Amino acid sequence: MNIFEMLRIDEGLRLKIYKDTEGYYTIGIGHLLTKSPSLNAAKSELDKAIGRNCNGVITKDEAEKLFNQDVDAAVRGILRNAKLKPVYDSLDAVRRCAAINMVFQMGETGVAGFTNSLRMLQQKRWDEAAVNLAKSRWYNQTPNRAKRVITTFRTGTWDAYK
Repeated sequence: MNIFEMLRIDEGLRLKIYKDTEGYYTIGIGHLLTKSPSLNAAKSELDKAIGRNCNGVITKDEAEKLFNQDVDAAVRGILRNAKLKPVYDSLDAVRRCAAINMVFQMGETGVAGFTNSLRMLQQKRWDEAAVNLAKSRWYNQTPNRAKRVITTFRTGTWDAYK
């Protein structure tokens, strides 16, 4: 188990443009293309990302390459963020995967309201952090996935994915 397998489970793999849980055009392993309602805008973003004229369809190799870039971008964003980096560095490797998972799904902006949860995680108050993480739009809108990520923070194991 590693961050790539974890997010592959949570995001799936689709080779044609689809809509994510929020209704936004996406492709591959959860690669968000645009929040615009325009499919043409999504197709342009896809072509820019892949470097060829795709008309909404990619290969599995292309999906896996985008995914690697997206995971790396989430990590580097955490490491450049003065609020996220100290909490991330305080965590063990399994819990760091849960942190990347959240940033992948909601971005630095979406995690901005998790300040109290982050403090509890840095304090290693795992059950309290787990309860607090569930008091969120995130948990209410994607409960099965949030439950897996929260269990990973609570236990420091891969039990929710195994």
